[PDB]
This record gives sequence, C-alpha cells and structure tokens, in this order.
Amino acid sequence: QPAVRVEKAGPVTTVILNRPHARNAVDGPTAAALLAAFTEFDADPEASVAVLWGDNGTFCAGADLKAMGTDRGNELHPHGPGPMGPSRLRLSKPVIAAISGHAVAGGIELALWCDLRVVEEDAVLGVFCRRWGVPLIDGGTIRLPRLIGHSRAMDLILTGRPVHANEALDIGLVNRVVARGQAREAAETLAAEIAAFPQQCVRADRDSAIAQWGMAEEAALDNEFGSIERVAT
Amino acid sequence: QPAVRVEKAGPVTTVILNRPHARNAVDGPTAAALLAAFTEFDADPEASVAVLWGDNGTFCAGADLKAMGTDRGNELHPHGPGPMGPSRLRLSKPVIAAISGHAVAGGIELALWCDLRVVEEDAVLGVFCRRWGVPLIDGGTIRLPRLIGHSRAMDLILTGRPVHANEALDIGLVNRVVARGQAREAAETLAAEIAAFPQQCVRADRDSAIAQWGMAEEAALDNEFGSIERVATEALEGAGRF
Amino acid sequence: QPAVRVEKAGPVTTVILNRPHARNAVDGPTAAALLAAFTEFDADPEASVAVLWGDNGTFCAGADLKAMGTDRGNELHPHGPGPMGPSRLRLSKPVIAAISGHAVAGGIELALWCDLRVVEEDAVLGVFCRRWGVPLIDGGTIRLPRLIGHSRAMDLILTGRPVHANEALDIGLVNRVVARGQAREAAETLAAEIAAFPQQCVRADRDSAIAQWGMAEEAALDNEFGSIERVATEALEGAG
Ligand SMILES: [Cl-]
Ligand SMILES: [Cl-]
Repeated sequence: QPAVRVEKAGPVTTVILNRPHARNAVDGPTAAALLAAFTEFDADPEASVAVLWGDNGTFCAGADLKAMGTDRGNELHPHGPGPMGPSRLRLSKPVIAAISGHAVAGGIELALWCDLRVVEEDAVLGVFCRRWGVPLIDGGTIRLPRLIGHSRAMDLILTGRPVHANEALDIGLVNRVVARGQAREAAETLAAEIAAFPQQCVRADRDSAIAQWGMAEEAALDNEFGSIERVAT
Repeated sequence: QPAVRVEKAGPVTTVILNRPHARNAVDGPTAAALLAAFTEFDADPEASVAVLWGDNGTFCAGADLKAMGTDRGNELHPHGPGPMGPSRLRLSKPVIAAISGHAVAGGIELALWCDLRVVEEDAVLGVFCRRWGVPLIDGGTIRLPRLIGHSRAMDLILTGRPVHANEALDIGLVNRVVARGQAREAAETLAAEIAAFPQQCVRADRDSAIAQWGMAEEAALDNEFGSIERVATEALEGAGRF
Repeated sequence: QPAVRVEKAGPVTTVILNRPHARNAVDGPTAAALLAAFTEFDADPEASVAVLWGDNGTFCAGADLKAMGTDRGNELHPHGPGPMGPSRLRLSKPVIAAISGHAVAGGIELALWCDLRVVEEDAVLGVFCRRWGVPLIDGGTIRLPRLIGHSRAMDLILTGRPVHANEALDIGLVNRVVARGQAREAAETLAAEIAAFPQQCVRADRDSAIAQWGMAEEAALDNEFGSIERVATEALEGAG
C-alpha cells in the first residue's frame, strides 16, 4: 500500500510509484517520499543507476488534482524541491524512466528529468495540464526544448496534445520502445548495462553533458577537461 | 492592395502579407507595417493567438532585393527592430506561421520567429540568401540551431538548399503539413484550439520556454516557478471547474 | 607513410589521416600534425572549406590506446589544444567530415567538431570510450547535445552504443549518407559547392550560428547584426 517503494538488484535501484486509484498522481506526501528515495539513491555508494517505474499499468498522471487545494497538496518552494518531489534534484548518477500507460503533466516532467526514457508501445506522453490551466513548474519548460529542440517543444507545450510511442521515439522524446508490460524489465536491463561500465567515467561525462547547457563553448570545454582528474582519482 | 492587412476572427488575429509582384518580399515600408501589425496584436487584450499568412499562393521571399540601395530599402538597426520588421520582437502571445509557396531567406527567418509552422505539401523553405551573399540578420543563425539542433541547422545554413514539406516535418523545421490551399485555415484552426485553453497558463509556459535558452538550469527553474503567481487569478476564476 | 597529409584542389583542402596499422588512432605526434594542418588551412586565404578524411577504409578510432601511458601519448592541456589535436580550435572556415569505417571515441569527437558529416552506408559511429573507461575530453559532451538534442545525446554517451548510418542520418548525427568508398568524393563535392558561394557571407552566418550557443537571445541578435559590416566589401563586389 505504500505510495513509494524501493527495490534493489545489485547496483540498480528501482524507485516505484504505486497509487492505483489516483493513476499514480503525486500529492505532497508522495512527492516527499519520491524525494527521499532519490536522495538515498544519490548517497548510496553501492547504487550506480536508478530506474523510475510506475506500478499497475501507468507511469504518472502528474500532480494529484484531488489533493491540490488541501493539506495534502504539493508544496510550492521557490528554490526547490520541485512540487513533484525530485524534479529539481541534480543527481550525481543517472536515472531511467520506465513508462507504461500515461506520463502526462507533472508525469511527463518526471520523465524528462530522467536521463533516458523507455516506453511501452501503447504508452502516451503529453502536456495535459494545458487543458486544466496548471503550469509546468517541474522543469518541463526547460527540459523539453533542450531534449528535443525548441520547435517540437513548442508544439507539445502549446497544444498539450498526446504523443504516442512511435512519434515519441522518432522525435527523440523517448529513447526505447518496448512491448506492453516490458518497460520495467527493459529499463532495468539498460540500467544494468550502464552500471557495468567504469563508473567515474560515466559520471564525469554525464555531469559535463548536463552542466554545459547555457555555457559558452570555451568555458564548457574547460569544465569538460576536469573529467581527466575525476577518473584518475 | 495594401502590403499588410489584418483580419480578426474572435481571439485569433491573422496578419497577411500581400505583395504579388514581389512574391511577398518585404521592403522597408512593409517591414514597418508588419511591425505595427504585431505591436497592435501584442497590445490587444481580446487577441490571444496570431497567424502570419502570405496571400496569393506564397509566404515570403525575404528582404526585397529590388528595394536594396533605395530609400525603400530595409532599415538596419543595431539593436532592433530587425530588417524584416517584427523579427526581434518578443511577443507576449504566440504566432503561427501559415506557409504556402516559398518561405526563403528573410522569409524563413519570419517563419522561425513564429512559435509554430504549418506548411502546405508543395511549399519550400530555404536559406536562399546563401547564393545571394545576403547574410541572415533576422535571427536565422540563432533560431535555426535552437529549433532543430546545430547539425541540421549547419546543413541548411551552409548549403542554402531547398527543404520540402516532407523533410521539413521530419526534422522538426515545421510542425504540420496540410494540402495545397489549406495553410491559412489549418493555422487558424490550430490558433483557435490554443486560444481556447486557459491563456495565462499558456503564456506563462511559453514565456519560460523561450526565456530559459542560455540560462543556467537553476536560474531557469527559479524563473519557471514564477508561473504560479502568473496564473493565480485565472486559477481562482476557474476554481469551480477545477 | 606520413600519418597526416594534406591535398588541395582549388579552394578545398583535404586533411588526410593515415595510420593503417592503428585503425587511424591518434597519438600525440599525430594530434600535433592534425592541429598544424588545420592551423595552416585556417591561415590560407585561398582555402575556403576543409575536408577531414581517414585513409584506407576507416575514419578514426580515437586516441591511440597503445601510445597511451608513454611519451607518445596525447597531450593534456587544461585550456587547449585538445588531446585529439584540432578539437578545441575554432576555425574561421568550415570543415566537412568524410567518414568511412569507424568514427569512435575521439574519432566521433573529431566528426562532431566538423560542421557537417558525410558518411558511408556501412560506417559506424559511437562513444566506444564508454566501455574503455576513458572520458570524453575532445568536446563530445558539449557538441553531442547541441548537435542532436540532450535526449539522443545522453543515449549515445551513457550506452556507448554503435550507431549505423541510417540511424545516424535519421537523428541528425550525420548529414549525408553515400555508398561505400564514396565519402571522400561526396564530401569534396559538397565542400566545393559551399566554396562557390560568396564566402564572407558564409563565414559571417557560420560564425554567428556557432557563437550564439549559450548567449541570451538579445546579445546573440546584437552579435548577428555585425554580419552586415562583415560582408560590406563582398556585397559591393557582387552588386552588378
Ligand atoms: Cl524541435
Ligand atoms: Cl535528442
């Protein structure tokens, strides 16, 4: 019955969202638990790669709209943590989204906060909060243009339209498409593969790819150079 | 036969370029009129989404090469407005390009300045000014890479080659492809769809998506959080529905 | 037998990497020769576009792993030049990658440093250094996300996987795919096409497309406006 649970298999930690009646929507306490799970993952020396997976046939419907306006609603912190929980956490290690069913609104934002996205053939991603007038305040306006280009990003943001798996893959919004029911396993396999590689190197390259955004090239290249030292140590 | 005219249909404002002899090329006075049309749109509280449409079977051929070297030539302002007119204006509300025929040179730049692009199946986009030796000075060198990625932007910019609708859609250069004759209508329908959503929320998300470019992620996320206060009145007005 | 040579045909300069026993891997001395070749190109007023081509059926396998840990290894300079040689050089004129065989590790970074990439249909690109535990330190972490978007870049970087030509084209990692053995010719043809346009204007647009990254839009636009002055002489030359 816990909204969030964590299962580990060697160096891959799977963080699991489970709110069957709420289509894995995330309220205040669920957000805090998601944040706690990723903070533990980040600090855990034995954990190399995480997987974020929604249980029971869907990924995440976004913020819990029933709970908004109540004591259980998402917390609104100007400098973070983000309303969905970990959406402003800059992890030292990668996370793979394992998406079944719907990843919409705050749920697409959690997907986008992950480093890679594995989706099932019938899954749907979208900015559905467009319909409701609830703004993207879990990084969607920053990550969508950077992940897939401003043009496509503006399409998804302005229209709020659904994006199915084949289009999602074609435009780079997701990285793998697998059969129905297979997302968790495919993501965990991918995570295990990334975890088998030399880890300080994975982390130096990842951290640089993320940090370079918004930097002038010379400055970005000076930072990238620091990876040598990271992997010597 | 005014070069620029404006037609409104509820909350959608259509800005129409019409210079049949010049294939909708934009000289100085036309640029000023385009700028004024969009300035008016920006200030009109009843107007939610604009459509930029070229009349008589084409979008825009670029800056008017025939007006070059005359007092009808495009104006060159170091800090704006841009030569094509509205190309350095940051509108508070979105614009959709409705592209028939050609969107080339300064004309592809107008298309890129819009938020979304709907093109007809036989239309052609391109940095044709490459052949002419006329530089991109209406944001093309900035918006092409950010819109479709640096690699494809370099292809289009270096070669100046034509891009047909098929390829344009595949690479994200355009967002919708429709049948010949249908761009204005399809763009207007898409515009009405966007205008039917809660608008302060639309504008908050759009403004952040535009502004985050070049910012460090933390500062960008701090700015994005501002959207809560932007929609506060509108969320309350809609509290019943919600 | 020289590791690097240079051949010119009119305004197109082809820089050729040839280390057939080492799969065109780049050690310290080869890197220095690649840098010198591109430095010469950059200063050559008659050279308009460069082509980077690997001889003998492959492009470049990255840093020479056998030279690594010796005094022939790549040099490590905090502020440049880059270990592969020219990878931190911001050239005043464009370069086209002509890829056969493999462009991996440092080799994919040289490909990404070029402006355009023409690849052979059986060619393979990849971040193979992921397996080796050697970091991307020739701009791959910067150029990959900017070139094809953050999502696809993270795929390639984290997994280190091989990307074939068809996928490469589809995702914008390469710009043209041609038949086996034809990358050099196809790149030289494309280079000559680009060389035939007015060049000050090409260079103004290119420099602005590069410089704008990281800049706020407004500052980027102010910089872009400078292209008018850059082309002033050329515009008059072409006036009538
Ligand atoms: Cl895009
Ligand atoms: Cl991408």
